[PDB]
Amino acid sequence: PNPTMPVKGAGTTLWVYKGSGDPYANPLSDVDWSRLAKVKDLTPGELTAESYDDSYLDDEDADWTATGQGQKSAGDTSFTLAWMPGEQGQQALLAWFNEGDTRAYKIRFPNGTVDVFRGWVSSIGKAVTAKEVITRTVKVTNVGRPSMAEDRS
Amino acid sequence: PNPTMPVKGAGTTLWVYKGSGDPYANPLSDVDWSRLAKVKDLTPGELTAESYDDSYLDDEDADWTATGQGQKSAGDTSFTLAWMPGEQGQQALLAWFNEGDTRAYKIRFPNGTVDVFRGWVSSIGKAVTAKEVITRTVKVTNVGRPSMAEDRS
Amino acid sequence: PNPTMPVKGAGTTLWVYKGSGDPYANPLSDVDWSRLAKVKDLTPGELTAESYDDSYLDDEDADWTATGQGQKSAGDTSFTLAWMPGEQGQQALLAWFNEGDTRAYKIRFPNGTVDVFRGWVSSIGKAVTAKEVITRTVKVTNVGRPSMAEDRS
Amino acid sequence: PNPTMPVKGAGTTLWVYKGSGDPYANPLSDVDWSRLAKVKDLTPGELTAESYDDSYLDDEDADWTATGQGQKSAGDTSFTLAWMPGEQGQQALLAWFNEGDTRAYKIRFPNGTVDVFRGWVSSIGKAVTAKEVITRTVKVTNVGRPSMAEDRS
Amino acid sequence: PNPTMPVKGAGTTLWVYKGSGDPYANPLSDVDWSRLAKVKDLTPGELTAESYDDSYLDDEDADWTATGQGQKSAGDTSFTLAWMPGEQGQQALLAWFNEGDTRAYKIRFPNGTVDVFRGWVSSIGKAVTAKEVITRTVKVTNVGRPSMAEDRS
Amino acid sequence: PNPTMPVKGAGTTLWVYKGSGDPYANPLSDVDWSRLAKVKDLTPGELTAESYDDSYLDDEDADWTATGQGQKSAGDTSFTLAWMPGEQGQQALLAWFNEGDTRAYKIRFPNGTVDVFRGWVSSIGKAVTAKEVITRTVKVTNVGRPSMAEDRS
Amino acid sequence: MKTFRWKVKPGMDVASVPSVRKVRFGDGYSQRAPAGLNANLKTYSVTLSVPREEATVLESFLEEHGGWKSFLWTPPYEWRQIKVTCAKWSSRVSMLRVEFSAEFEQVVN
Amino acid sequence: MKTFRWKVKPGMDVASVPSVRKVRFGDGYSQRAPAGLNANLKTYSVTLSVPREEATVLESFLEEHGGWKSFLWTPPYEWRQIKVTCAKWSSRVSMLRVEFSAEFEQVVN
Amino acid sequence: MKTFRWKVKPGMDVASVPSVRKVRFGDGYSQRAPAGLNANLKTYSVTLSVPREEATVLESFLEEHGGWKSFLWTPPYEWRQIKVTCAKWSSRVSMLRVEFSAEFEQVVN
Amino acid sequence: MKTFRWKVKPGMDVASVPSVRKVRFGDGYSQRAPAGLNANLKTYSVTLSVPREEATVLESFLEEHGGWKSFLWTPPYEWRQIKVTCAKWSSRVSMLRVEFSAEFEQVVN
Amino acid sequence: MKTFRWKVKPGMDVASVPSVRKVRFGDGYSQRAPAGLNANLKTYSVTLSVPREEATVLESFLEEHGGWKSFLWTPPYEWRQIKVTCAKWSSRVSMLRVEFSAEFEQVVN
Amino acid sequence: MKTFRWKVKPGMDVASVPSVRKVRFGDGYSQRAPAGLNANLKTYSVTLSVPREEATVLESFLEEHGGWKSFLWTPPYEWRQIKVTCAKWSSRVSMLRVEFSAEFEQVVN
Repeated sequence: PNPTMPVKGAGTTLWVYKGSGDPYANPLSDVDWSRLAKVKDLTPGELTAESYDDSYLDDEDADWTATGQGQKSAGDTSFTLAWMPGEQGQQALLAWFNEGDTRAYKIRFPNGTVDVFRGWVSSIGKAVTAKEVITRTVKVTNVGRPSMAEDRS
Repeated sequence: PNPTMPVKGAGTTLWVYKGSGDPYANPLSDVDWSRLAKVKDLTPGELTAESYDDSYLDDEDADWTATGQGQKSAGDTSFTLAWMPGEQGQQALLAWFNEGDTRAYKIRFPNGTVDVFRGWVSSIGKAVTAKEVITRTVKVTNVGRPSMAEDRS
Repeated sequence: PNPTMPVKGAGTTLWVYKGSGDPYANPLSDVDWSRLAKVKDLTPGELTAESYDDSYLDDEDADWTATGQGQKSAGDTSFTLAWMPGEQGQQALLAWFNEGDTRAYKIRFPNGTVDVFRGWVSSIGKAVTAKEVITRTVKVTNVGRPSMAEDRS
Repeated sequence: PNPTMPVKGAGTTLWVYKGSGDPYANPLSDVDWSRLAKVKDLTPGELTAESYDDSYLDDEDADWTATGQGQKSAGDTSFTLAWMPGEQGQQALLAWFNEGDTRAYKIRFPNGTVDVFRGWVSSIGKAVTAKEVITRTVKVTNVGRPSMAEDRS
Repeated sequence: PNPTMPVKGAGTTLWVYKGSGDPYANPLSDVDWSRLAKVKDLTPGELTAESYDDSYLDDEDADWTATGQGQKSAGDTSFTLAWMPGEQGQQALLAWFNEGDTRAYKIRFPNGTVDVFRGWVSSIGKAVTAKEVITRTVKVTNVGRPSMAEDRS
Repeated sequence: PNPTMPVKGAGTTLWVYKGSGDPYANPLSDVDWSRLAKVKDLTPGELTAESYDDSYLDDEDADWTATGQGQKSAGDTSFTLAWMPGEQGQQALLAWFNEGDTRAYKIRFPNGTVDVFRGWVSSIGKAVTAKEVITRTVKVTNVGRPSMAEDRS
Repeated sequence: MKTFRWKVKPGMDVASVPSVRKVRFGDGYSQRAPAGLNANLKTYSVTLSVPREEATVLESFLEEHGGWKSFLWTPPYEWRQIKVTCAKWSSRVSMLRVEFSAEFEQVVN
Repeated sequence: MKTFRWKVKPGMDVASVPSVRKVRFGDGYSQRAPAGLNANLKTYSVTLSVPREEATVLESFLEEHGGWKSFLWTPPYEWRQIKVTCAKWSSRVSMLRVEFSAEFEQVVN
Repeated sequence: MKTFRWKVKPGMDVASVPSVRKVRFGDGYSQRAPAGLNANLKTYSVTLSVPREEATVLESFLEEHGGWKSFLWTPPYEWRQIKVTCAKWSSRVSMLRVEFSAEFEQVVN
Repeated sequence: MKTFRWKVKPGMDVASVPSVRKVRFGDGYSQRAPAGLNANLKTYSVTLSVPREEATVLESFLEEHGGWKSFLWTPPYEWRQIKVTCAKWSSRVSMLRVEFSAEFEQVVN
Repeated sequence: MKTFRWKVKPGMDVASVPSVRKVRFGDGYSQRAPAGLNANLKTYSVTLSVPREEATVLESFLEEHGGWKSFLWTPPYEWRQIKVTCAKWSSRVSMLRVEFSAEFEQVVN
Repeated sequence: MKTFRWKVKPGMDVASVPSVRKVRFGDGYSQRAPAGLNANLKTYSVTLSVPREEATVLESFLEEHGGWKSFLWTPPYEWRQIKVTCAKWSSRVSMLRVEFSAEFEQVVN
């Protein structure tokens, strides 16, 4: 577990907060965090930002256009996991979807770093095939400001 | 039949309600449910939702955007089953299409749970191939509130 | 020839009505029906319908959207057949295209069932290749009400 | 040379009219017709038509839509022939492009039938490859009424 | 070097005019022409033309639409060549780009024919790969009237 | 190290300026330049320009369109480097993203020349795979006038 | 009285403005009462699409009546025969079809 | 009085403008006071869609009231029964359904 | 009188409005009658495009007549020769073609 | 006096039209001078989005004041508390949310 | 008299409204006759695009004449030199180019 | 006098209309003369965007002058200092930046 060296993705886990307090403070403790098990694929959201135009008439170098950073935004998070409706985690997931609310979900990595977001559930799907496990596909739209793993170092 | 463990897709059956009463109450009984036979493919609809804007001026953190869940909606259900015009199920399907109506249809899984929806028929197509069986392609548009498998546990 | 059993597509034929009367009545008789021969591929049209919105303010369950069936419509029928300008059928096809008119065309299946539509010709094309038979591609836009095989059963 | 039997595309030749008179009358004579040489590809235009709406309120069957044929139109004819600027045909082709003009061109088939169109030149391109012959890609947009092979029989 | 026979593309070269006068007159002399060396791929622009409409009410044959050639235009020329920043040609290319100007560039073919255009530089890019030569990609937007090889024959 | 001869892409390094002064003056010194480590991919932005219409009525040659260069602009620069949150470079990268700011970044090549740009960060993303290294995908949008390799020669 | 046998196209617009006598000063007490017996007379906005050849017959039918004479017509909206008058109509001639726009006003006489 | 039973599509516009007496003095000072004893009255603007067969019933209902009689209706905005009068209305007749647009003003009478 | 030779591009708008004398009585009854002895006169609105070289001929032809002289023209709408007069016109000069827009009133003179 | 606690949404428009006295005949010499002390009073065009349940409270707050009474509000544009009056407001009811549009005019008294 | 040497952009609009005397009461007999010798005077709506540096020269040329003085200009429409006056012009400044819009009116004097 | 410092975004509109005294005689002849001794005065229309924190400074600067005092400013159009006055202005407050709209009339005073 060396943060300063490349690591493989195997061992990543997904967690859901089910407590009261501030998830951003001490997210390294699993107390008051549930877990979604048997995740097949995970695609974390990409943080983006839009642009405002900053070109004026009074400036001299008008040949080349210029711009500047606008209001940032965090993208959507999608993951596919095995369909086990009898498990507590997926029932909590459906309750999360039905009662539209923003709840914090944590991502843990093989090295000792975690990633915390806040978002509501935007999509739930299913895929049925004769020779494969039934899969539950979920997409979560993040809201607010994330807590990247680089903050705590 | 363990709901808490992953299952394979083989064995899924499709049913159409042909009675009077509440489809959502006791959908585990096959009485008053017809059966569509020999389904080659099945694509359940994906539950989605739209996003309203939750950004104000009076707040302090203006760097990152905010939003929230809006009015949810159920998706479109598609399946392809073999063309058997002499069977009762497909005659019921054509009567369902021609008479604009919304009726409940059940999806049964290898594990002991079912999925119940409600929607009208939006499309019917056919596929003719020289060396393959003629198939009937049906698209059903869901209306209202679904009754997922997680509700009854 | 068992309508209640799956069938392969081999043996499908295409016919064009060239008489006076009601094609929908007794379409099982080939009298007053011409034939288009040597068809390479056949893609029957898909019957569709558009959706209106049925959500109100007075209802209680405002979380999920609702809708309903609108005006149905029949899609386009496309087939590709070998190019023989000397045959009567293709000359009748060209006369059909030039004189914009709605004429009934019948599709016959290996099992004892037929499908009758009505439409004008919307496209005629050709493909020339050095080592393949010259092909004539036709697309017909259906108009009105079709007569599917499930009606007569 | 049997029109009533399928033929292979090999042997198709392209001709350009360079005379005075009626192109459509006796197009089976090669007098006053030039020839483009060594055509690699040939894609004849597809005759099409637009649809006007034929739905009224006074009719009884409002469940299904209705329509009808409108203005027909001939498509675009494109071919790729080898690059030979010293030949008379390609010089005539460039003069055809530079001078905005509509001229008739004949497509001859292995069976004893010809196809005559009328259109101007809409595009001219070139392709240079290290190990392949330089090709001249030409696109022609038809104007007016074509004269297919089924007319003369 | 026979213009009247097909030729392979190998041997094509690219030249840039660096003198004062009329490039279109005697373009077969390399005096006052620089050269861009080690070209990997070359895609000469395609000459195009737009269409107006020529259908009136007073004419009789209203079934088929008609049109006519509009204002011609020459497309964009793109080529990819090896990145050699120390060479004079690529420095001339960047001076061409920064000082937005229209300059004539000549294409020479294995047969004794040349193609002369006029255009400004519209794009300059780069592609870096670990196991391949660094490549400089250029796109030039032609302006005015070209001088095709068919003119001088 | 021959600028006049083609070179292979292996050995390219990426640097970020962290000093006070003029980045464009003497960019061949590594003092006050940080180094982002283990870059898997790199896609430099493509310099482009927009076209204004130079067509008038008074001119004689109206057959062909005319245009000219307008405002130039530098593109977006994309790279993907191995995920190492403990390294100084990636912490600087996240600080660069979070604080809306335009900073100069240098691209060094196997031959003795450099490329210098100036822009803000427009996107940050992550990719997690079971059997591959976690990577950090960054997109930087250039602002102003770039300083290519051709300038200092 | 001649009859109108042509067929209208989707989108026919029925505008009704009942005639009423109301007196109200400022925001005060308000009184309302009908103006007469046949207070509500609807005006139908119709659109017709007919080929090039058939345009002359429709144009002659509308021109012969003028704005004064009234003909019988049964609207698709309520299916009850009424007497209407067409005071203005506009044609938009195309290559193969002609599109008509007109306003039919219900009349008592 | 009869009650309005049919339902309203989303997009209802509620416009409420009070009436006041304003006097503007020299340097931005002013006098403001309500015009009348009674509270202001809103003007709900509604749109609704009904099938072809049920359009005649609603049209007859709005017709018998004219523009002078008031009927009870419970707006979804506040869910309290009020008295409204429809002075004018229009309908667009499609192939399957008819869409009504009307303005229900509120009256205390 | 000279004849108009050039052809008209599709989209011609034929607007006809008759002139009537209306009196509106109490209970919806009324009096209607034509205003003049002669039949109404249409107002064809046309659009036509000609090459740059031929634009001068059409402009001179419309200029010589001013806004007071009338010329014969056979509209495609009914295919019968009539007398029309063009009070005003406009043109938009492109690179290759000039597009005229004018309104041909019909006069019996 | 009451205070406004709801939060406005992006797009608030602040219009300023200072009151000034100017005399100018034709193009001649022009003289300008202020009209009074509180010459510049801004009107704020706000837009508010609230759920279905909380629309009643905001509507009641805007209604009980009428056009006359004034309340305290701290605009997000300059962050200085001022006294405004809401003379007119309009609501657009949706399935889950209600959208308010109003104009707040600053006042001295 | 100075001349205009700049080149106009595609889309010139030439508007011609001949001056005529017409008398017509109601729908009766109509009489028309020209008002004078130079009845038809066209106004050319031109559009010019010039770089930043050359905007000052064109602006000065249009400013020194004012609305009164007349200059010679050879329109691309008919290629005959005429005397025109520019009474109004608006400039839309961009980053590298300036776009002019003006109306030139033909005059006799 | 204070000088305007903030910069203007592309799209500035410069509108100049001179004042003339025109008389139109019989056959197209006329009399034209300038109305006044002084040259005409342009009216620049500008649009500029500044961050939220700097918006207060610009708003206070424009409010200080009211609509009667003039400030020096050098338009990008011609690069010569002139005297301008802003009679009215508006601003649209977004999340991060405020965008102003104003028209700077040119005054010789």
